[PDB]
Amino acid sequence: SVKSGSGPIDFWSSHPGQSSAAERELIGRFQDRFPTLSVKLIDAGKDYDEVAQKFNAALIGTDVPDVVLLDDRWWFHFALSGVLTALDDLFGQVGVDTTDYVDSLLADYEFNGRHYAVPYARSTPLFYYNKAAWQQAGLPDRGPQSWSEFDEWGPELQRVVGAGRSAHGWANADLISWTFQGPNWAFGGAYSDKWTLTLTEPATIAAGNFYRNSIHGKGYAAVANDIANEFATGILASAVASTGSLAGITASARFDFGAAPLPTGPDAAPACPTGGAGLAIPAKLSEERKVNALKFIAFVTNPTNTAYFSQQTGYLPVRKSAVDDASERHYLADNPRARVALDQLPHTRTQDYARVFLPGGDRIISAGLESIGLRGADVTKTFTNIQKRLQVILDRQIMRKLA
Repeated sequence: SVKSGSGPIDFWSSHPGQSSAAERELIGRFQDRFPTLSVKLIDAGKDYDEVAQKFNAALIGTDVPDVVLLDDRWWFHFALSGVLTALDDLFGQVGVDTTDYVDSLLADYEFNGRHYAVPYARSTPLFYYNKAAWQQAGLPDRGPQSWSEFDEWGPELQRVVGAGRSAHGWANADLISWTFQGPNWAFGGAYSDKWTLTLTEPATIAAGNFYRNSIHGKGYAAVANDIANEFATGILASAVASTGSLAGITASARFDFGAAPLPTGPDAAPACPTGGAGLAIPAKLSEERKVNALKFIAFVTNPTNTAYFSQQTGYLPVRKSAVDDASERHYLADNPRARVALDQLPHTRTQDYARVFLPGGDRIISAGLESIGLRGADVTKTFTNIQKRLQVILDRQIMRKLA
């Protein structure tokens, strides 16, 4: 009934950020430290969706991975189905320094007081801005302090970029439910409060109208297809995009640009989500194999190793004390925008259940936001329709399984 025996630890990864070389290096370091264990790096897919399907298929038998890379949406799907190990007892047995993981990044995998993965390849949104546009618009050299301040800046930025360009680009349906989460929170909205959907609450509708008005009424914003590229080529004076896009923008931009944390809510309330993927251990392993799997996961996400992974890939270090790593200190001093991304980590918030735990919630919310953005759909009508659809899916797929 379970995967037992002494075969190598099977690590299923999609090699996010083209990271197979970095992963092989981490495996080498692991095998040096644990000379009785070996790890097999398996190319389990080109992306997180493919890894999830490969895992799903493997679940019929015992050729499951020992360690599997699951994204922000897929981990709960599997945890709820009972096929992942709750890690807390193992954390304490192996002596994992859990308080040294970035608070939000570990909390991302918590449900009902139990943790089902460890953060591995993590990102957040970041506010990118064109300094030449900022200067022409007479703005201070910083990101906006609030979304409402930015909205005031917008029309002047639109004047200075000219025809066929925009002051701000919003992501399209591939990322907008992720990036809009921040401004929604900043305005007191949310997609949900735990399992209770809140798309139709007044603060959320107001945030939706802020977004709609930026594109239509005032018009300084646009929906961007390839947002990182539209920013880097100068079509957009600013954009919220992933920290994962920082290296690409740096390599492509032929103008001076800044990176800023997203505006907070009132009293510096966190208004920035996290994103990416973590490492989980399937439930159908023998106890011995689970222990070995956690030794691997804990090792490759230790302070030295997460710093290394970050330097190689552009993902963020998942340990608080990685800032004290010598190589990391050097890296941060050479790369101040990497430091902006780092410094935002204590000011992040776990994602709304409607996006990450509710099947397709990210895609359905994104489609609605894209409809508001591209077609000027009404916010109240759109959010109301979406909430009804999400409620049906939540009650049919998730709520019964929670008993």
